[PDB]
Amino acid sequence: STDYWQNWTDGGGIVNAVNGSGGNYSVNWSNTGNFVVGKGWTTGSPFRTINYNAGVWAPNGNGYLTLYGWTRSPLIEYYVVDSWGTYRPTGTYKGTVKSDGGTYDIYTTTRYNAPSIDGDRTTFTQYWSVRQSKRPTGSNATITFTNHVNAWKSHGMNLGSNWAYQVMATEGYQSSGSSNVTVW
Amino acid sequence: EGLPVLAPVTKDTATSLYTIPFHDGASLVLDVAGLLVWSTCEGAEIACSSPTCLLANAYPAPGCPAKPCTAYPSNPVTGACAAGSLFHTRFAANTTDGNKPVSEVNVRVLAACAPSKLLASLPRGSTGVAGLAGSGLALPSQVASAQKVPNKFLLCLPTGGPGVAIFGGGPLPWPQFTQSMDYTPLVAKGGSPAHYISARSIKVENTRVPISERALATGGVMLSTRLPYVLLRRDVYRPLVDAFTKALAAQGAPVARAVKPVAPFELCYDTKTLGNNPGGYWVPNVLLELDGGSDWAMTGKNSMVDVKPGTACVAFVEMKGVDAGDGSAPAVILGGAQMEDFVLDFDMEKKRLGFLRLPHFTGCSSFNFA
Repeated sequence: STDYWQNWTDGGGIVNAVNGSGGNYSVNWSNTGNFVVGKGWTTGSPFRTINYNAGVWAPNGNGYLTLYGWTRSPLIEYYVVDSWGTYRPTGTYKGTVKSDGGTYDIYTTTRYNAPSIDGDRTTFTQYWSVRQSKRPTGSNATITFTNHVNAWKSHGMNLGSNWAYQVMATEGYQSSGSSNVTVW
Repeated sequence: EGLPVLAPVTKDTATSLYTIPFHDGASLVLDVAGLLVWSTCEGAEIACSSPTCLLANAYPAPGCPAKPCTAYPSNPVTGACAAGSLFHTRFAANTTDGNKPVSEVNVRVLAACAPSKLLASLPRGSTGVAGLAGSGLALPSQVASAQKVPNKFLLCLPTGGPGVAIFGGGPLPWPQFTQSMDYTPLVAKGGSPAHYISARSIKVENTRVPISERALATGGVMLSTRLPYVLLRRDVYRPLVDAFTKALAAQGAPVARAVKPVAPFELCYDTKTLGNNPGGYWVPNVLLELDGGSDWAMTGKNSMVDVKPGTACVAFVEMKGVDAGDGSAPAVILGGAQMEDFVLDFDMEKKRLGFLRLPHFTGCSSFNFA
C-alpha cells in the first residue's frame, strides 16, 4: 500500500486533485497546460507488482495513465503507459514485451539539461513501455513491473541501482479530464 | 520546392545564446529582435538609394548613424555596431515536412559583412547574427522570398540538445501537441521591428500580482533571445518579486536559504534548499495571462537560472535607467529561458504568435530522423 503522493501542475487551467483514502486518488481537470497526479511509493522496486483500478479514465485530449518513476546511479526516468487520451506516446523503438494480458512497445527517449529528481538542469534517458492499444479500465489491473525491467534489460536498457519514487499516475496536458484511480 | 527550411538550434553553454548552423561549420546567433543577417567574411552589389538598402537602415540601431549599400550590423550582447556592406551568401540547412529534415538546401541570402571585432562576447564558432525580426533583411523574410514560402518562422529553443528553427511555415512540428497551440496578437510598436505581445495580468501561484490597469500595456511584453532572464520595468519588478518571495516562503517543501546575491540577480538560493518537481525547481509558478485567453506558464526551469553549482537565482532582473510606466520601454522582456520548450510560431503575415509549452516529459530536443 502506498506512501507517496504527487500533485504537480504548471499552473495552467484548473486541476482538482483529491488525495482520497488509502491508495485512492481522483483528478478532475480542465483547460490545462500540464499536470501529474498519482500515488505509489517513496521507494520504487523492480520487483513490485502494482495493482490498480482506474474506476474512471476519461480524458478529452492528451493524458496518460501510467506507472512511472526514477532511479539514480544512473539517473533514469521510466514509464509503463497502460492507457492514454488522444495521443499514444512513442520514441526510439527498442522491442516489445507481453505482460499482464497486454503487449507493450519499448521506447527510449533522452532529455538534456531537463528537470529531474537531481535538479533543474540534468541529463538522462527515459525508458518506456507503452501498451499497443489502451488497456481497459474499471477492473483490477496488474503491472508486473519485473516483466518490464527484464525486457528493458534484455535490450541494453539498464536501470540505476537505487530506486526513488514509483507512482501510478495521471498526467494530463492541453486537455480536460477526470481520473479516479485506486492503487495498492 | 518552396519548402520550409529547418535548422537545429544550439544553446551555447558559456553565453546562454542560441545559434544555428550557417555554412562551413560556422554558426549565427539567433536574435529575435535583430533586423539583419550579418557575419564576418572572406576578402555584392545593390545601391544605397535602393529600397532594400533604405529599408535596412530605416530604424538605425542605438550607437549607429546612417554608391554601394552600407548597412549597420550590431552586436546584440554589447551593442557595438559597425559599418559593413551587403554580400550574397548561402544559408545551408535542410527542407522539412514539419517532422524531420528532408533534403539539403542552400538558400541565397544577403548578409552584411562585419569586422571581426564585432564578434565580441558571442559564442565560440559563431561568425555573426541571424536577425529574425520582421522585415527586409531578417532571416525569415529572406528565406521566405528566396524559397517562395510564408514569411513566418518557428522556434523551439532547447534547454540542451538540438532544438528547432523552421522558416517558412508548413505543418507544425509535434502535431500530437500543437493542434492545441494557443495564439496571441503581435502588436505593432512605432519605429520597431520587434516582437510584442500583451498580457492583462501576471499571476503568482493562484493570485494576481497587483499591477495596474494597463501597465502590462498593449504590447508591453517583448520577446528576446539576448538574455537568459527576464527584464522588468520598476512598476512590475517590485510587486512580482514580492509576490514570488511570499509565495516561496509559504512552501511541504524545504525552507529555502538565501545566499550571496550573484550579479545581475538580486535574489539567489542554495539549490540544496530548493525542492525539485516536474516543473523544475519548486518555486511558485508565474503565469502571464495573454490576450487570447491562454496563459504563458513559467515554472522553475524558466524562473530560475542555475548560475553555479549550489546556487540558483530568480531570473527576474530590474530595468535600470527607467521610470515606472515609461510607455516606450516594455513592461517585461521575456528571455530565452522563458521560451525554452515552447513551440513558438511567429506568424508575421497574420500578426500573431503561436505558443505552446511542451509537456514536462519532453522538450525541444526530441525533434527528428528515426
